Amino acid sequence: AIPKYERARILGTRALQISMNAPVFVPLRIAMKELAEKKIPLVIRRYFEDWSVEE
Amino acid sequence: MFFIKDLSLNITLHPSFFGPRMKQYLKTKLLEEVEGSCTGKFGYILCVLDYDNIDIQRGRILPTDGSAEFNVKYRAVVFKPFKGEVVDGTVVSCSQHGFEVQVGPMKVFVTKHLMPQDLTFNAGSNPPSYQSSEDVITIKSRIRVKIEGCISQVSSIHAIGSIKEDYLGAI
Amino acid sequence: RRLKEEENAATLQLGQEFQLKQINHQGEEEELIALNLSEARLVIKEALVERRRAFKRSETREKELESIDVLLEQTTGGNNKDLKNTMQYLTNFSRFRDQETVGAVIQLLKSTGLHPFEVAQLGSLACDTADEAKTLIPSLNNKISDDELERILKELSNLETL
Amino acid sequence: YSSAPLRTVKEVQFGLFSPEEVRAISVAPRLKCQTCQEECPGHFGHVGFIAKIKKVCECVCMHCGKLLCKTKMVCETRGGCGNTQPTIRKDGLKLVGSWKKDDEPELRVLSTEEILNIFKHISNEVFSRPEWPVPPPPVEHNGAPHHAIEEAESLLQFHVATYMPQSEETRAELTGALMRCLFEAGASAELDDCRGVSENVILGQMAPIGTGAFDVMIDEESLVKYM
Amino acid sequence: NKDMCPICKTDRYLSPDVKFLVNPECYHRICESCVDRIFSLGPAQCPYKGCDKILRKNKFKTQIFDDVEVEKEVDIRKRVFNVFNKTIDDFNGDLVEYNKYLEEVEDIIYKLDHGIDVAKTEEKLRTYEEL
Ligand SMILES: [Zn+2]
Ligand SMILES: [Zn+2]
Ligand SMILES: [Zn+2]
Ligand SMILES: [Zn+2]
Repeated sequence: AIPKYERARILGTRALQISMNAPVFVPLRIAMKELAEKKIPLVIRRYFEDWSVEE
Repeated sequence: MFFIKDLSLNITLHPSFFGPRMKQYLKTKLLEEVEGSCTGKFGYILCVLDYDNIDIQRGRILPTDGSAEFNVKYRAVVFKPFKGEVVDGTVVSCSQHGFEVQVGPMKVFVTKHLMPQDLTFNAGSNPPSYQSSEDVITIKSRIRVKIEGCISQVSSIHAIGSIKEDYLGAI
Repeated sequence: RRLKEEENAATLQLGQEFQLKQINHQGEEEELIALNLSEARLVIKEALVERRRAFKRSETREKELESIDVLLEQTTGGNNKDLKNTMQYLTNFSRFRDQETVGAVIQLLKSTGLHPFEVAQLGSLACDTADEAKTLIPSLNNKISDDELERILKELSNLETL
Repeated sequence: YSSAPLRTVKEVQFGLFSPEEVRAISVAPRLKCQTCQEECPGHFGHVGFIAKIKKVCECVCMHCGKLLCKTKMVCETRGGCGNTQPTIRKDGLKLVGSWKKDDEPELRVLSTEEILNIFKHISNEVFSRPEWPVPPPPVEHNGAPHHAIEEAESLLQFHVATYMPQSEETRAELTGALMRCLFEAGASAELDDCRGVSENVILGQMAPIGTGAFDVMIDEESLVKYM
Repeated sequence: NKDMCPICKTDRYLSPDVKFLVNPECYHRICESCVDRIFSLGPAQCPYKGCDKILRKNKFKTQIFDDVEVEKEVDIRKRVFNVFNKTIDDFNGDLVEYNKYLEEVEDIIYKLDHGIDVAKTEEKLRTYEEL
């Protein structure tokens, strides 16, 4: 863990979560809206470096 | 035998719990899934110590499932039976083949061939019991047993007990 | 590069996951923690009361058994049958009730230097003579003299409650 | 449903069966399945290395199994027996050794038993050894002159040789032995890291390309602040 | 009974690793393999014709003196000497009393070995130990 395509997977990953009755903090349209407002609570672990979707 | 063991577990959370309080659900899942479970590698995981200090590492979202996998490290008291160990328990069931002795969360089965020749099965007494000139073994009778063998499955443990050796049997 | 000793309590061959030397979550080497029935009973109940306290924030055998049963139901979830049997078994088979009695027992037996498994048996099984202990616990053979074991057993019965 | 943990294949360690393992793996209707009463994967029961075998025989002495290489025609008795190694040639499905005199050279056939004994005497140690399973349904005692036994062995060897988007994820989206293709991999106990696209495609797991070149974790630091 | 187990007839030539042990109860030679097979599970009758004494597994021990009779005398003497412990000083220099005391102890050991008065001798031995 180093001290401190992605869009497609994040949108699909959160779209599946929303379809499974996950809480919405703002299914593909909802995920896109969350990404626009930076409300997707996931971190991309680039292979490693962890990068928050918000930042 | 009772032990304190440092264990790890892979809990999975449905996306419905991806809220600001998902850590609380992980503690509930850890208690509701581990406590009372019989892991043959570690024995009967009985209780979880330091319930406010469980380590919850960053979760990983599965590709297609959509759930998040969490690696959880916790401290729990685990009961692991070993062959050649001496235990005490209360008989719960009696039958022609043998009787079962309850030791903690485990049951120990004593077959006819593992009992002294003096003891003889008798169904005349209600409930059925094993009678011998010196004493009678039946349900609720305290018995000291020696585990002669254990078959630890993935999620199940069974043992066979013996009372033929000296200083064993009824207390 | 990995491919294919049966466990035996008498030979102190407890397997792979219960070796004498253990590694905790902090990476520090530690001695295997084996608990006698009295010690195990205290550990389980002490954790339960602490867990109950956290939830709220956010004696004769019969009364203690009932008190344990009510506490167990309140502070445990589903599939708790195994723990219910354990607490009932522990309360009806322990030898030391109070923490002070357990503490003295640990201090007494820690000077023997035996394996953690053997000391747990000594505090869990009641014996009258060193011969009974030796046959019930084969691992004690050729490790402790009969005179040393005889005094330990007599002292252990001295601190036994009631 | 299975209680065992669900994992992903991270490595494929090719090797070779030992005779002990084949007997140990074998379960024998035993191949509803009578063995598991099931979902059943298939239970096992109980020619491509001829060039490799010939090379090994030439590279080592055929009496003591000590390393000599092919051109060498003497044990160089260092520990050794001093026998002159033969010239091995492949005829059909058999190996023939020829010794040159000190006047046609002496010729004989190296029996498979002799080759096996020498190989066992040769000094991967775990997964593939020079000395080294009926597929499941889904996939000399008396008389017997040498001529009869040889014919039967040849027939058996010949027979053996002859025998040998439906999800929201996809909706939104829209060098290893296995990668090259295997006998050589097993002989050398080749370890396949399954880091290539071909290996993951074969094993049906997400490849580390495009959307799979990273891992999507879940962060609790942001979750608490989102309410 | 020369170099093999009377029960399983295992010769030393075929199994050189074989060893023998004797239980102080009836001083009957038996190989360790038979001991593990029979007495490991629990106490059982000695496997000799005409012998029915119950002997435990733990009590088995190696034989030191080749003569079996001498082994019995020493072990009995060991038991007696544990109960009977005295020195010349204990009698305050009375050599005659010390010599008489030693003679009585030897008589007790001899009686135990031959079992002439085992019942009375054992009772007397128990009384002194308690006292
Ligand atoms: Zn099957
Ligand atoms: Zn050679
Ligand atoms: Zn024998
Ligand atoms: Zn005998």
